[PDB]
Amino acid sequence: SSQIRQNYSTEVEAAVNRLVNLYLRASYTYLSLGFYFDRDDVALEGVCHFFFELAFEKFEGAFRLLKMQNQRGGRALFQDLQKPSQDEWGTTLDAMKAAIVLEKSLNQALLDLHALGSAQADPHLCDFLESHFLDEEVKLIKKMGDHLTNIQRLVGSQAGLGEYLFERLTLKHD
Amino acid sequence: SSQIRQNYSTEVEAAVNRLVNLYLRASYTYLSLGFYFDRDDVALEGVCHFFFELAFEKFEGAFRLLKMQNQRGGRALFQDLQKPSQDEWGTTLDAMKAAIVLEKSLNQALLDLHALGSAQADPHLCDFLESHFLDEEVKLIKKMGDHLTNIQRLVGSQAGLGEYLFERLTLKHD
Amino acid sequence: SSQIRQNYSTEVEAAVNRLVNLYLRASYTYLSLGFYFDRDDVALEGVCHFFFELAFEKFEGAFRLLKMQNQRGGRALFQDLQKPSQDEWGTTLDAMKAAIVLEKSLNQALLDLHALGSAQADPHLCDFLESHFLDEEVKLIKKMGDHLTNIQRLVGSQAGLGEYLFERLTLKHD
Amino acid sequence: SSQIRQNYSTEVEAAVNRLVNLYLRASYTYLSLGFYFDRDDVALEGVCHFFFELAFEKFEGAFRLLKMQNQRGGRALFQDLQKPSQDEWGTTLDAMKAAIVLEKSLNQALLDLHALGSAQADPHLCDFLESHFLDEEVKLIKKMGDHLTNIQRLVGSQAGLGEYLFERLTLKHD
Amino acid sequence: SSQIRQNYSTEVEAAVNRLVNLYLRASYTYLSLGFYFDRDDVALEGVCHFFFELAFEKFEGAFRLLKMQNQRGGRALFQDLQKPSQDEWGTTLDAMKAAIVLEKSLNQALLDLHALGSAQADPHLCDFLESHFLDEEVKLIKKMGDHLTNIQRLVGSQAGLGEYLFERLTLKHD
Amino acid sequence: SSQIRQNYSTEVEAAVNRLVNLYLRASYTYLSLGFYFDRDDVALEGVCHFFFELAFEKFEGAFRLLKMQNQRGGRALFQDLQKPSQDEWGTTLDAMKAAIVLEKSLNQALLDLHALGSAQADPHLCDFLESHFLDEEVKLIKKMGDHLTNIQRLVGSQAGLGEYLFERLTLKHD
Ligand SMILES: [Cl-]
Ligand SMILES: [Cl-]
Ligand SMILES: [Cl-]
Ligand SMILES: [Cl-]
Ligand SMILES: [Cl-]
Ligand SMILES: [Cl-]
Repeated sequence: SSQIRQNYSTEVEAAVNRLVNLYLRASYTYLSLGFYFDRDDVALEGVCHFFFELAFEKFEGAFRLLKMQNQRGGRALFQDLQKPSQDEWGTTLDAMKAAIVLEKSLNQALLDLHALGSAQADPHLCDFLESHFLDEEVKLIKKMGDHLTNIQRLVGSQAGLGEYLFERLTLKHD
Repeated sequence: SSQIRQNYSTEVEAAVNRLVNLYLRASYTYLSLGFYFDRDDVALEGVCHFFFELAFEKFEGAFRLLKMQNQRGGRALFQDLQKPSQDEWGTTLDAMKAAIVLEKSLNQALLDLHALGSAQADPHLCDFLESHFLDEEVKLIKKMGDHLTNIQRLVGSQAGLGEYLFERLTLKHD
Repeated sequence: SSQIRQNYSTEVEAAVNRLVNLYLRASYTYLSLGFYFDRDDVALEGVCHFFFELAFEKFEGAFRLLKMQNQRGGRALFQDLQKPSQDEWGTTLDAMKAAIVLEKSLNQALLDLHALGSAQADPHLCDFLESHFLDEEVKLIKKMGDHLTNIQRLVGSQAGLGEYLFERLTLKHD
Repeated sequence: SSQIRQNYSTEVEAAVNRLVNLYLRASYTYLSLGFYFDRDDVALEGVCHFFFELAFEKFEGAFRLLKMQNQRGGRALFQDLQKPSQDEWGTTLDAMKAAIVLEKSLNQALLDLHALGSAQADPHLCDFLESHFLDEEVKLIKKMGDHLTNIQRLVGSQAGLGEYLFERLTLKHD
Repeated sequence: SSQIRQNYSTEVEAAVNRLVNLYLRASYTYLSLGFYFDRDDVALEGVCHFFFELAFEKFEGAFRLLKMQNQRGGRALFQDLQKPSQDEWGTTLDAMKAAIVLEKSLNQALLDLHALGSAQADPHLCDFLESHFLDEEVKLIKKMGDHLTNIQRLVGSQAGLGEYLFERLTLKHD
Repeated sequence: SSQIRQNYSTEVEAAVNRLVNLYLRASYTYLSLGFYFDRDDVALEGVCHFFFELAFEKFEGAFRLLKMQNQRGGRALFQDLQKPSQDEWGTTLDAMKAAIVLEKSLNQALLDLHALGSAQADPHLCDFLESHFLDEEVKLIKKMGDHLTNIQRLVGSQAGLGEYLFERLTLKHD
């Protein structure tokens, strides 16, 4: 079959294709989050830009997985992409809670693939995830946790005021 | 009569002169809004500057219509300009609600003139409006809608605080 | 009432609002003059540009009066703006004669307001007019008088030739 | 037949080829006008340069139509090009009157093609004409009308003097 | 309901959401085409880069439609995204034939939406498509047709040689 | 009659007008060749650009002849321009064979005019042709002969391959 494939299990090849679908799903979810915060009746520019940056970051992760699939001699297989879980995303707090749930699901999928690679004695796969995915995910989840705490402290008795101030003074706008 | 006029109906010529009056009326309304927010007992610099920019934008639209009237060989005719609807404009929220009502009236006048041009098979007129007016109006109304939503979220129990913060952190001052 | 108003009579406040209307009327008159000289059957670019510059200058005078009204703690009040006295403005000579009549009417209104300020012992008002209006008006009327004399000397037996040459060789075009 | 053609009627394809012939005819007419004003017994450099620029502008319009024909998958077909209507073009006034007649004939051909495209529900064709032809034609006809008025005012009793002055002081020489 | 929506039908709003799904489907198809040509057993870098550029171009079209949806006050609604029609894309000729079929399907969807906008007297929608989509699509389909002709002429008796040469000497690499 | 004409025969004047028609015919032929190679079903960019450059070169020759006609005091007379000999131009080899036939016809017309000028003892005419036409024509015909030989050597058993390679590796594109 493949002229280059070496030490690359069918189990890892399949799991990489599944992980691509999870990252593209996440990218699509962040595209929906971004456009919700762009609505004229939501209108939180910094929140919109935060989620569009994450849509691009998740697409880049999918792209890197697909490049690696070909580098190892596996076959990229694309499946249908389910639409995001919601059409409307509530407050910035609701959205950032949904985002951290989504990132922890990606992080668990990364850890599960690392464990499969470990079991299959596939050190290139394990290094690839460690070098391009695990720390990026830990750093993003820490950032989201920091944002959740600041959003929560700003709710008070004046939720609209707090949501405005967080978008203006923490998030980047423009 | 005219050495240059071609495919330019008397109906469109008249409607263009009426639209100039509507844009000059709008410009005058925004000059009044700007000077109200400059009062020492109102004193919202970013709101003042927002409305002065719109006074200049509406004057530029009138100027472009008048230039086009002459380019087509119609006769610019000026009528009396009514004063604005109010002498005092209330809160930033009141003013931005009046502004969006005014812009939707200009937008409907643009759409009505486009429909007349369509009926008269006047593609230069229809292109002129599409290229210099329709999208500028859609973008401005979207901006005003974004501002209305942010102003509304800041009212809370503390209207003065919200009105200050919106002027400081969204509007341009510096 | 006003937290800042000091030595600012109701008579001056009202007269300033009237003077704003006169300057905006003058600006509108110069916008009409400019577009008449832009017609394809008139086509005197330097004359068109001369009058558009004066439309902007008169608007700036209105703007400065309105800023001063607020600086003194008076209330800017806008009234309807009458359309210009003519729809068609004849020759460059006819137009420049109408312009000098209009400027002498503005100059008399300035002198009348200065005399009211003098009577009311309002030195800020009298200084404001002296510093931003009286000499600008004297200089403009002198310029118009210079232009009238040159236009008149060029009529001769060959009015079209003279009107072309004045526009080409005295007025600014591109 | 064509691998790219989509929504492109045979009626529009044929009309585009006819319009190319009209623009090339116009270009040839302006080449003849330019060389007439270059004669040592006519010798009006600014008039010569005005018409050579229009010869190049009309050729560019033909070129853009031909490029569009291929972009849509139609077949460019060239026909014989008739010589211009005159061998000698009289005065600058005669020439500019012939030019405005020629431009209004091109403008009507543009409007007729736009109406055909409209009837055929061909929005690419209608946009192409609006974006590259209709406003360029309106602006050129306005310019020619401005020039006709200035040429006419300079005839007076001294036609040679006026024709010299217009060439020297309005037209570009280098 | 919407504070900004004006002249924006539910029919157009729905059709825009469907068109977004078609553009995202097309983007996903081009991502699959790109990674197929990146395989070590296909290895045509210029073909890979051609299709990745188109994946980004189709995503940008989806993004612009979604921005416009919000500008008009409609609600962006995302649906499931079907996977591409093939897992393996054959030769460069097979792939470029599939690409032109896909682009003509997008072009027909654009023309159908333009016709709906026309019927609904929605000139902003019709201008938006003309200005950002119709000519981009005509130009891309012309490019693909040019490439199909060059690929076809290179097949000869030596298909591998021709496929190499086209990738090396026409497409951008590295 | 002419104030400048000296040593300029009616025979040369007429022959110059005929030669202008031949150069404009040649320019039109090259415009048709260029647009044929721009077709999506021909698609040879370097061949398209080669022939468009020659269309411009032939127009420049016509322009120089017309300038010279006026410099000598002859009268430029334009005649109808026949359409090119073909609507479709076959292969690059067919087109380059037609081009060399066309250039040798122009070269013979140049040599015939030089011989007339010689017979009429018109050294300015003979120098003009030698300095701006004869060597340009010899150099172009040599270039076309070089191209014909390279095109012919590339036909082999694989005409499509050869036609691609010649366009890619000899002609200017991208
Ligand atoms: Cl789902
Ligand atoms: Cl009123
Ligand atoms: Cl009145
Ligand atoms: Cl004829
Ligand atoms: Cl499917
Ligand atoms: Cl023929």
